[PDB]
Amino acid sequence: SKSNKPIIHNAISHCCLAGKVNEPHKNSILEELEKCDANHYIILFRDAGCQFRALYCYYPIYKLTPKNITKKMIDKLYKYSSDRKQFNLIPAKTMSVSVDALTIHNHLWQ
Amino acid sequence: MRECISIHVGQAGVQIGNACWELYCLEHGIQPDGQMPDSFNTFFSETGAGKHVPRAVFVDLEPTVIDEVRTGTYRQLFHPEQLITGKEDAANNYARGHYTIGKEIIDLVLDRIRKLADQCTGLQGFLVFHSFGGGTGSGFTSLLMERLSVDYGKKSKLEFSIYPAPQVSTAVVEPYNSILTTHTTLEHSDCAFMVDNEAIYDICRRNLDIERPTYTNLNRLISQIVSSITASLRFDGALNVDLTEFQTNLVPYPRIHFPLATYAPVISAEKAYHEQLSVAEITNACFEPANQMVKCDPRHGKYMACCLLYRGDVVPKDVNAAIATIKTKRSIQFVDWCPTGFKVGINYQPPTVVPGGDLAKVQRAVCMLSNTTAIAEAWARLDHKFDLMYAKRAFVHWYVGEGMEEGEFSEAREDMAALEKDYEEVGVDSVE
Amino acid sequence: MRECISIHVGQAGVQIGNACWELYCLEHGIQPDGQMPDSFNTFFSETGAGKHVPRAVFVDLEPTVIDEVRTGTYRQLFHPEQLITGKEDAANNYARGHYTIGKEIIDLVLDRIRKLADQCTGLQGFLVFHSFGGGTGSGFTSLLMERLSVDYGKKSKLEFSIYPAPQVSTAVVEPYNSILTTHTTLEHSDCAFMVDNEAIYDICRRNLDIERPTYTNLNRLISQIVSSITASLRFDGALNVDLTEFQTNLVPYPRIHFPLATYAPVISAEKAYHEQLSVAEITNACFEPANQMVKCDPRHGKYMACCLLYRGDVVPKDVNAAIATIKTKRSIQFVDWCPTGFKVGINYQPPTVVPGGDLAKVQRAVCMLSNTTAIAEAWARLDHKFDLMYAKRAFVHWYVGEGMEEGEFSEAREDMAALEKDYEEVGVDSVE
Amino acid sequence: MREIVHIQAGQCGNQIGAKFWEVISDEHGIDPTGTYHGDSDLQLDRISVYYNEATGGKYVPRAILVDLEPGTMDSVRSGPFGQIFRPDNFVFGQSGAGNNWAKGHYTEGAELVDSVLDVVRKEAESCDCLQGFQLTHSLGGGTGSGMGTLLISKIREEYPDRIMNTFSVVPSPKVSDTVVEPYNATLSVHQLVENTDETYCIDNEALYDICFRTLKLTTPTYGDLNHLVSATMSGVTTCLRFPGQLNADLRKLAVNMVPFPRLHFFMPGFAPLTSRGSQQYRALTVPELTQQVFDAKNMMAACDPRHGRYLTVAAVFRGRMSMKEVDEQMLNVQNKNSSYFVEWIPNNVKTAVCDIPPRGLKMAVTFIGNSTAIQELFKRISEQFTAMFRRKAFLHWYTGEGMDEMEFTEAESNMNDLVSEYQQYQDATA
Amino acid sequence: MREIVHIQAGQCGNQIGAKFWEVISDEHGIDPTGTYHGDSDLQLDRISVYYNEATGGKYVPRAILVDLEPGTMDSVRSGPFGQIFRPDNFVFGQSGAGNNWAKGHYTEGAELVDSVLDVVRKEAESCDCLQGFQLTHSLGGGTGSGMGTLLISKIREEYPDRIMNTFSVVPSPKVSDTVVEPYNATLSVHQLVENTDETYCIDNEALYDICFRTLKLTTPTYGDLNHLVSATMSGVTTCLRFPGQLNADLRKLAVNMVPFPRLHFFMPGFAPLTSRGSQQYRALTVPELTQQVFDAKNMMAACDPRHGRYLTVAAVFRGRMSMKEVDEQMLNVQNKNSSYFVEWIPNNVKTAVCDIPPRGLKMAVTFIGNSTAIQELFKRISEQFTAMFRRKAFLHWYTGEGMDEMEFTEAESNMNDLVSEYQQYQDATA
Ligand SMILES: CC(=O)O[C@H]1C(=O)[C@@]2(C)[C@H]([C@H](OC(=O)c3ccccc3)[C@]3(O)C[C@H](OC(=O)[C@H](O)[C@@H](NC(=O)c4ccccc4)c4ccccc4)C(C)=C1C3(C)C)[C@]1(OC(C)=O)CO[C@@H]1C[C@@H]2O
Ligand SMILES: Nc1nc2c(ncn2[C@@H]2O[C@H](COP(=O)(O)OP(=O)(O)OP(=O)(O)O)[C@@H](O)[C@H]2O)c(=O)[nH]1
Ligand SMILES: Nc1nc2c(ncn2[C@@H]2O[C@H](COP(=O)(O)OP(=O)(O)OP(=O)(O)O)[C@@H](O)[C@H]2O)c(=O)[nH]1
Ligand SMILES: Nc1nc2c(ncn2[C@@H]2O[C@H](COP(=O)(O)OP(=O)(O)O)[C@@H](O)[C@H]2O)c(=O)[nH]1
Ligand SMILES: Nc1nc2c(ncn2[C@@H]2O[C@H](COP(=O)(O)OP(=O)(O)O)[C@@H](O)[C@H]2O)c(=O)[nH]1
Ligand SMILES: [Mg+2]
Ligand SMILES: [Mg+2]
Repeated sequence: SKSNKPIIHNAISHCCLAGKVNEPHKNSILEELEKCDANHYIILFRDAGCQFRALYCYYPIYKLTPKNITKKMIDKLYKYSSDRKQFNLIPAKTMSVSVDALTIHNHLWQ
Repeated sequence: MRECISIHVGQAGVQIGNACWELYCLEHGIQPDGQMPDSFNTFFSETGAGKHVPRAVFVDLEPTVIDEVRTGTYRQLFHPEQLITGKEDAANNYARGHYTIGKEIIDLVLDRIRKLADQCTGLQGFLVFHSFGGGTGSGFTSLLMERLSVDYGKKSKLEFSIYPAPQVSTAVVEPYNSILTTHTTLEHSDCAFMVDNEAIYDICRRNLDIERPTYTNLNRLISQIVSSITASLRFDGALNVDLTEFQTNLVPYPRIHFPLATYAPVISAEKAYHEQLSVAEITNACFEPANQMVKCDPRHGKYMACCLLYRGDVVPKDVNAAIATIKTKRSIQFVDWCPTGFKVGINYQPPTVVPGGDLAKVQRAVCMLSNTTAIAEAWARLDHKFDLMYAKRAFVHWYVGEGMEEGEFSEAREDMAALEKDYEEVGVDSVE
Repeated sequence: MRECISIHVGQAGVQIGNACWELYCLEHGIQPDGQMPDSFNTFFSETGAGKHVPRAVFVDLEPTVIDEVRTGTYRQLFHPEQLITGKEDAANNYARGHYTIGKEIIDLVLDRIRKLADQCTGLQGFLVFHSFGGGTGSGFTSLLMERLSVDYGKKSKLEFSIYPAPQVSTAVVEPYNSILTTHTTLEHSDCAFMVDNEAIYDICRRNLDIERPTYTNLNRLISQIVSSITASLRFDGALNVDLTEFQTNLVPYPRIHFPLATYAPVISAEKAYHEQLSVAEITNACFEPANQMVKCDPRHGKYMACCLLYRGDVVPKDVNAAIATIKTKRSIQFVDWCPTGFKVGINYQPPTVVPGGDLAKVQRAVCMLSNTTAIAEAWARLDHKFDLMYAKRAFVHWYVGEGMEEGEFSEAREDMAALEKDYEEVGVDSVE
Repeated sequence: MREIVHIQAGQCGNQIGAKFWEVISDEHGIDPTGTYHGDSDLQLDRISVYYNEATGGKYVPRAILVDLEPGTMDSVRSGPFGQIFRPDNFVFGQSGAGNNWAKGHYTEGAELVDSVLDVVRKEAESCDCLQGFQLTHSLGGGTGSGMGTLLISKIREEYPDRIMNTFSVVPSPKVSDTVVEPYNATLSVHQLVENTDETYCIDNEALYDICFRTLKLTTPTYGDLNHLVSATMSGVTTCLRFPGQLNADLRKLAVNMVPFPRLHFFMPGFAPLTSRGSQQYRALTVPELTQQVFDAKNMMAACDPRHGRYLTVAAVFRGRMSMKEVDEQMLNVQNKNSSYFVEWIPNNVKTAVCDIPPRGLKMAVTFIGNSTAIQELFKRISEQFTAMFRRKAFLHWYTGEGMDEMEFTEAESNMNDLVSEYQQYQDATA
Repeated sequence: MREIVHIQAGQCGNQIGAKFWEVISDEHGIDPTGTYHGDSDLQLDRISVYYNEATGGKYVPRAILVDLEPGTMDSVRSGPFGQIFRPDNFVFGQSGAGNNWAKGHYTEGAELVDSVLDVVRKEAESCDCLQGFQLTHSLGGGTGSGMGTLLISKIREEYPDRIMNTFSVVPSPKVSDTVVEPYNATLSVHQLVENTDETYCIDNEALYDICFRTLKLTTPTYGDLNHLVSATMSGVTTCLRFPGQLNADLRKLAVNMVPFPRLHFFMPGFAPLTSRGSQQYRALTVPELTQQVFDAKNMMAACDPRHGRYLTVAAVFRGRMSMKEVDEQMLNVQNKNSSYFVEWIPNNVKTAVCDIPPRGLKMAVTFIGNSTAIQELFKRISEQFTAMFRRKAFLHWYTGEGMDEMEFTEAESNMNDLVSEYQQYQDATA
């Protein structure tokens, strides 16, 4: 029934990859989104400044482009408002349907 | 002392509570500023200066009905930290007040409660005011009742449900809310009062001689019911009652905990004369089928545990004589396994009339909280307002598209169809 | 007979110090002329006439912001020998405020300090007000802390370092100023206080109801934290603590000496009412993640040592009561090697308010100076704002061309990465 | 909060809008300049929902005005209540659609939609939290449907989770003001049942009979039709910006109303409707205003309510009144008309009571009806479509703009899907 | 202290400065005669940074005007604000460069620059502590391209450690206003990437469109383009001479900005940009002024910011405001635009807030951005150079003035070196 596929395509192609510098890089990930049937996609940044590095998906968590993650390595929760077109933070901590993106620890990158 | 705090979820809760905190300031000489020209420490926590503030968390997703509190007469009373607004309401959509929008601001709610439980050395219980109709009143209550009971567990939580009428409704998905806001808050709620709109419109017409009841007038009555359940904390009488004392008397089983209210005397100013309204006269104004403020037939079921809470000048001899007539009368029936099932209570304060209201200055009152069997057929009705809108699968496409499973609707009715037979478990007699 | 003196390096200090000595004159009746209509001799050395001059050496490479001091309200106060200006600024360049330009005027600075160490029979401490952001405040201090320590060695040297924010920065080479200016100060700093702008902007927004805070308004808050650390010299309460006493209580190791400050209560004129702000109420206002004036989550690390510099009418029974609550609470953690880690200080002065300000008139206050483990993650961040702007060798060419080696940057980082594990030295528990 | 961006397309909606903003200005005390002079503070308590406060204490309407030739815009900027708009927002082309649907969605729209959507994107960022996008157009013109169905195919991609209401003037049964308007409306329903949450089917033909019979008007100008449509257009969103006793808003007017994500074609009603001197003959009570509403002659859509059954009903009230009188009469007209209301929706009346009347009245009713009564409207146009396509007349003006016979059978298949689905949920009783 | 010497060269620069010193004299309250009549003492607190106070209380601008023919000077001296200059400093020749680069640097350059550098040597000695040498010329002429690249190769020898900003007008993509301006630029870029610390690349072509679209002008004269360029020209050094809350001078706007000793080409911007009547339609607050800056239509350089990425971005604000708004808005336009900003420069906004607005406004942003968006500006000119060198047309006016093919290949190799380095530090991610 429901999904998040029109939301993430609206979030990738218009917020963090909309510049024409990464326009070949946007096509290098857009064709890897049409070839999956996941009911819940999710985006993992590296910084609080939401630099895009990897695309994931959630089941009611595999690396579409760490491979698997748990509920311990999560720090912040981002919700992409289609109003402002900016990833807003989430006071809630449960990974749910409204949760559009998240961050992880700086231990995982050093 | 014995402190008790108040949460007003939804519009139907707050507009009652705008009249509720209009009413205790009448009973305690309190200015709208919080001034006044020491037993009342339970619904207040005063200042080092002379100013009392309530214990109120007026919480709402939409900002509209909140913004009239900050402009009304009672701006200068509430702490301006308390009144919680938000972006957009759930808008009669249960999957928005519990999953989408109420999930966002749930932590701002519980933390202001957290800064109110510290001031209370002897904290007693909660008074949540909500409906079953709206999306703010349903998804956000069942969100809130789950989180407070995990936080505390050992307190007393009292819902005040504006019950959905059998005949006169102002919503289209009002059966699709109530099965969700009873399944979820079945375990956490502890004594959920049912009050119906429809039977209040009768009592506005017949006993009050008013043909045009504004909601300014309907919520004076439910304010009088709330101001007499909690009349025994703010005042001391002869035979007092507490919020922990209700839940043992009125609730015979962990499932069935739905009392309903009845207040008396409800008469206009012109009919204050022409009768005398004795302590054994207003008691008969309770067990009629007329004044039962839920549209149910009390002669189509039994009373498990009635509960009388009088106030004003009542002499304790006369109650026992009044009760002894009633248990002998025939059409009034009690449950066979419950031998003698009353619970009296007398406070020393009369009800006081709000100026410009529509009740007479009476000398006594009674706020009956009876736990009948007659509400079972109304529970045998909202599933029939449920299934006719479910076999055609109508309106499912709004709940599903906001974070709700399709499989978690036949699960709720399965609990709700199980809740019907426990009322029928009451009516039978295990004959030896 | 106990005298402390103050230096104001860089722009960020001097603009703060314009509000500090604005605030000291409010607690003593000191005119802008130095007139007044005896324990305040700690920050003054008066003249044979009726005039007090402060113990302040305002130093700046750029001649700009000093000129507003010489024309401002406090023209008729400071000694014109104190106000040391210069020709050109370092201009956000550590290699200019330490090697090239600030090397020149350093003898004019140390000599005017030298003429203030002789008016003090009871010379106590230093106050270097500076930022980690600019080039003067980070370069000239690192020059100046080396020179006063070789001069004296045995005096307390408290800084007030503006910390660089994790999210909002008004400088581009700012992670190149900070990693240099901590390495240089680390042998010679004594107890370096941290303040961030970004965490004040929440406290300007939420607790104060100001959406437009000016640098008039941010520097009022950091002045009150300064005006309560130094309250136990100018006045006598029941429990006074000197600047020679902070360096032993707060500082567990010769490396880890970075407390972050917190002041409470901070509420507006309208929300000054509606609550009572007891000595057990304002204590819980300090240990929130909301009220920390450094943007670090304090629930991501343990408190090693706190220090609660109370003031106003605080009665010392309730402090022991309030602390006994806090050490028993769950989320607040103390370190397994520290048994109980507080240092209480009660003074007999209400925090007086500057007219034309935006804080309430309160009767008690608390200037928490709480060392922690939580600031270590921000040290795991400024090295990551460092390595990305250095693996591509950006911005090196302004520091090479002003007397700095290439190798003396990676020498600082590995010394700074060694400071990271010394907090991980704290976080472990050497069991058995 | 809950702001709304107002987009005006076609020749129809701009002349609607030029009277629409003439209506909203008198509810808030707004001069032609843009400043406040009203007498109630509630006019400014929610003034931000259609406005932006400019410097000096002026207000500008949040309204984007779309055309493809400067003919309509020149009339608006000349007239009163027309200079109040922002001159950046007048996004218009030059070449003219020429009442050609394929020209205003493929040819002329593809060079003007870019300079619309940035002006769209400018207005959205100046809001607190956005609620919806109200559009005002036809289903018969080329500009009001080619540019009309283009934006929702672009704005819903920019905004997947807001509400989109189109106040589409629907072609009439009797008079046909365009020879090819069966070809336009069949291509408009294909791009309104897929992307909009609700659609306000208003006709021209039954709009005169309300003017002639009930109102007793001699000469109905369009300045009296759009005068009347603007009443419903503002009456829906007076419960979002004024404190009612029982509040509704544009999301509450979606979940109450629409049982299936295709069947969302509404049809309004308004009351009181008097004459210049015949106001003495009646009383203004809620039992009177209710029975004026449910007549056959007050539904502005040109279809008989009795030929078919209702599903959901939202009678948004205005003015200061009581609540039982509402709740009695809404019950009263369901018991005597339970054959007209369908079986499988019990308590199918959404009451909404506000507290502010229209300017100068005492009360008002803004009915919103959702019925099976427009199954024959989509049996009307889809029959006018088919005979004009078996001979395929007027086809070389659409094929020449890049369009095939393959597309024209899909929209005919799409609308005949909608014929069966009103038919399916009309008699399905259990 | 911190005094700045102002050299002007070429026909272009000698008319910008006549508007530039027309601009400054209203900020400090200076008559055409040279005396003070203003109202604020802050006007005279730093009057000595562009002036010398002569006898009688007269002030004279520290400005040196250079030309090779007396045509442009005679316009300046006859006009207002022309007699205020020192008449010794009008150092000019008589031959005229004739829009010829090889004539104004090799032939006529050596016969006049001796009389220039002595005047430079005279003006520096009347200062307390010298700051820098701001300069105004083009990259298409013969005088402003040849005399200006002569001076900096001489003045840097006289001053190895002062800052050198040139406000160079850059040739346009569409209209080739000079037949051989692809030859003037590449010979001038050879002497700006090796001596100057910052070079303010301003185009004509994007400067016209702002006069048409945003400003709504019908007849844009050069007296309304240089009027606009001078607003940026004073906005950079209004923080060096006025007490700001966050002070920035010409050295702070060097080390914050310039990441590498070659990539130092800036492209400015300005806000607000109203119209004569459209000022009533907006709000003059920092959330508007920020988003007016980062449009494609506010960059005065003829290039798209969306093509290419930024590295470091300055924003010098004027007028009394608050710091949180600016700290919010500068934060805001990086999170929604994280694609446009480069990764390996975090916190890539430099901010400056001064306390004095422009004369008559409330607030104003003077933008200074650095980008990879000018790789194609040096891919445009480096291609117009190449096709005009294969057939080597228009060469016998340069070879005749002592110049070889050796120079025309090195400068072509010099500029394609810079094409690689805006490419090297654009995709280098880590
Ligand atoms: C002295 C006095 O009370 O005069 C009334 C009046 O006499 C009557 C007859 C009015 C009048 O309406 C008409 O004559 C009419 C003409 C053409 C089409 C429709 C109506 C009135 O013009 C219309 C007008 O309505 C309003 O002012 C509302 O705010 C209305 N505004 C407009 O329609 C409007 C008209 C011109 C310019 C701008 C706006 C409105 C209604 C719904 C939503 C928003 C606004 C009213 C009460 C009056 C007059 C002046 C005579 C009536 O209509 C309305 C819409 O109120 C017709 O029956 C009602 C009953 C009113 O009593
Ligand atoms: N007694 C009483 N009932 C009221 C009042 N206002 C509304 N109601 C009832 O509230 C029910 C509708 O649900 P509400 O609780 O008001 O809606 P909500 O909780 O605000 O949630 P939303 O859907 O988000 O608006 C109906 O049964 C109304 O009769 C009032 O003033 N008094
Ligand atoms: N709290 C606060 N911070 C300030 C104030 N003024 C400047 N700052 C901060 O100071 C930092 C920059 O340091 P500066 O002192 O201005 O620079 P500098 O050391 O003087 O050296 P220059 O680069 O030569 O000006 C930034 O992070 C500013 O936010 C102020 O009034 N209050
Ligand atoms: N209600 C109303 N209908 C109008 C008005 N103007 C035009 N129409 C109708 O709009 C239809 C013609 O469409 P139109 O919008 O002019 O063409 P377009 O400009 O290509 O969209 C016809 O059915 C007209 O009756 C008006 O002012 N009011
Ligand atoms: N902005 C601006 N550009 C000008 C002005 N005068 C000339 N130019 C430009 O300068 C270029 C011609 O160079 P010019 O300076 O006159 O030749 P030179 O005297 O040999 O340096 C062309 O690109 C003109 O557009 C002016 O007043 N303003
Ligand atoms: Mg609600
Ligand atoms: Mg400085």
